[PDB]
Amino acid sequence: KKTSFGSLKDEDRIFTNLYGRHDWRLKGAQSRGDWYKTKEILLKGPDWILGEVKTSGLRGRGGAGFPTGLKWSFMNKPSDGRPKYLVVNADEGEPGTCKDREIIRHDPHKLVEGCLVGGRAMGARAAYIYIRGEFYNEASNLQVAIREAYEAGLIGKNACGSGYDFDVFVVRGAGAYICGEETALIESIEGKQGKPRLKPPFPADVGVFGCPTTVANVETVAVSPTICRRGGAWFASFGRERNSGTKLFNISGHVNNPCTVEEEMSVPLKELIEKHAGGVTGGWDNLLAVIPGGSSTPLIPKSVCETVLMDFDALIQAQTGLGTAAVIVMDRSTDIVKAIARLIEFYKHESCGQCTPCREGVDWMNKVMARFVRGDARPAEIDSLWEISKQIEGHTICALGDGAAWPVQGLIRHFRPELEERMQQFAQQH
Amino acid sequence: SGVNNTKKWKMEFDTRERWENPLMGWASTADPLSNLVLTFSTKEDAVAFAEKNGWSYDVEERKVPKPKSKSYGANFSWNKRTRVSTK
Amino acid sequence: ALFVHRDTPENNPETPFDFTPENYKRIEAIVKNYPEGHKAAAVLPVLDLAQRQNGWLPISAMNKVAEILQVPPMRVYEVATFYTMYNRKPVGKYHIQVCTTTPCMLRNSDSILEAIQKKLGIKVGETTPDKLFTLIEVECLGACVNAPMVQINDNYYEDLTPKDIEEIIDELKAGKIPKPGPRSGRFSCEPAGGLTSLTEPPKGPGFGVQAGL
Ligand SMILES: Cc1cc2nc3c(=O)[nH]c(=O)nc-3n(C[C@H](O)[C@H](O)[C@H](O)COP(=O)(O)O)c2cc1C
Ligand code: SF4
Ligand code: FES
Repeated sequence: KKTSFGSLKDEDRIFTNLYGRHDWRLKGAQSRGDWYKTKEILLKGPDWILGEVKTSGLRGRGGAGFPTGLKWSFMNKPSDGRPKYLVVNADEGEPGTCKDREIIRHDPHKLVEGCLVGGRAMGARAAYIYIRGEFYNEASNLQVAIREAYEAGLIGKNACGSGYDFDVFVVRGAGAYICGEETALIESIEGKQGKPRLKPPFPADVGVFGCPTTVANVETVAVSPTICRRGGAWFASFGRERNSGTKLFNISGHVNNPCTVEEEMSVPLKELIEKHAGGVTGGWDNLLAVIPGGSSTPLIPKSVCETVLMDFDALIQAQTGLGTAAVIVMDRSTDIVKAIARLIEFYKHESCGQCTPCREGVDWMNKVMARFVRGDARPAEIDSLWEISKQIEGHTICALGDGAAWPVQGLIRHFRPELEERMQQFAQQH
Repeated sequence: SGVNNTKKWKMEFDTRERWENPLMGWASTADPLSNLVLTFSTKEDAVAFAEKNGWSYDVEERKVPKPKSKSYGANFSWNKRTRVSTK
Repeated sequence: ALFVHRDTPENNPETPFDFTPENYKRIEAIVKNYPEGHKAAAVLPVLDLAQRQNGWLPISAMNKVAEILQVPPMRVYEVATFYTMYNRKPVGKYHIQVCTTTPCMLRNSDSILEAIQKKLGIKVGETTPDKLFTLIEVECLGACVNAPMVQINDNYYEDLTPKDIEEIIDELKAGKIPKPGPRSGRFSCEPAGGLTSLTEPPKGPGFGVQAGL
């Protein structure tokens, strides 16, 4: 098999206009292989399409990483009289993550074709693309592409000549990171506060407008056309088993050249930072910690970053997660407690307030963390903060509560000496 | 919402006059049974106790909450009125 | 940032507001995006349209959206106060929004914040006396690899330095529209100093297509 991963070639990259160096409109997209034999794919049938996705090993790129083929097949059932919808999650809210922005504004026609191919697999009549309101220019690029597809017969009535009717609607958010959560996104489309729903029912049974729905990430949907064209087996030839394919990575923070890049799954974290981002500022030995998969994932110290691979299973073993694969790098000049405290301040501002452990708990954690930044606390409070975070985790309606507990747990797990040392400094001034 | 004070049967007596004490305004009574409350496991036990003591009594059937059909998913109905407008 | 309303001469149910005839056509197209019987789905985009026409949301505007969509006014109020992009107080003609979340914090977004305050003579959360600029801090704007960045109205200005933002403000004071995007060497999210990928010509249609179509 393949024992080492990385060094992906440009022939096997999916998002070939990641940097907008080529034309993003239909003329460019068609020249790059989009919208090619889309009729053939549609007439092959939903079950064949779901087979290519199941075999590809594709997992959700939104942050939870559920196997996409299995998830999308929940809609593969007879209609009971309700319409069926595909919702594309373009809310891109997780701090550090900006991968979905590049697909929307530079490769919009892969998204539009992904909606059709993915929508057909589920038997949906339309796709709603929820894009955060701040991406005003990107959403306007996406509407231009949709108009081109409508005018070329690629979507709408009898899309691509397949005899299948499909509409692509774009709906903008109004400022809320919580509206990226799948059920909070659905409540937002329906015109309510972006407050998540409890489960059951699951969206595949009762979703947007009370109808069967599948919420899929922009990247998950956008790669689906190519997986069908080139085959699921070709996609599964990348990355470790159960960690298949090509992933978009955002390297930001204390790196020489922060950038977005497409690289093979299971690539070593060290290789990804040095090969593409130009290394850690001040050299690798200046590394202090990395948040691998966006602010919701716990940080890992330099010792773990030395050998860790970038996939779902590798990072779970390192007591974290792949998340959105947004790598925030912190060199030894960083005030680590402050950096994580600013992340809890973010979740405090983004909690919807619906359910008690997050409404009260996250705000509680923010107040404690602010005091930890100054050391104005006692060492006994570190274990209190750990216990408090454990009361939020797994007791909330949605995973935002979990995503606020994890960064706190990661800091306490790997940087407890820093916390206690700071407290000693504060006390000796007082 | 707690229901733990609805488990047992009770026997109480008719309420009689209370009046204001002229000195202090306190509530005076001449009814020796004004505070007497008895607890019973079942209606039959309470009725047997009343009969042997010679009291005329009124029995009232236990009122049990009706079983309800609760469905969280009804809050988001496609075409029914149970769709909620807020959470 | 009070989440209660108190009637005021410039913001009370009688404050004049109404959509233009042109915006009623846009509103009609918005409403047709959603199934019949679910017009309430249009609340967020119709509310945002009222802010684009008016610049902010007086309570009269919220009451107008509720009336058009046959939605209880409280349900519009809930949306107007839940989402942060709605302005329930008038803002400056240029609403500067500086991202200060950690990835932008790590790239010195505080120096950007300091520079704007010194050039405009305001603190965060204030409006200049000429009502041209309103300055606030915001959470991640989804441009992290391009930090530090700001958003002014509908545009992202990225890879900023204290000099760069002071220029953009000077351009906006004179009335010119400054081009959005990185102010450093690069154009978007490419690695600075040279592409480390996608240097080959893109493949053409039908490349690597599995047999059987
Ligand atoms: C607070 C919160 C924010 C989220 N934001 C996003 C997001 O911006 N984009 C996204 O695709 N998924 C986001 N998710 C995950 C979604 O709930 C859901 O798992 C995802 O859209 C499913 O798509 P996938 O199968 O492609 O991963 C978020 C989850 C939570 C709890
Ligand atoms: S965990 Fe937080 S964001 Fe999620 S439903 Fe509860 S209060 Fe809302
Ligand atoms: S942290 Fe500022 S754009 Fe993401």
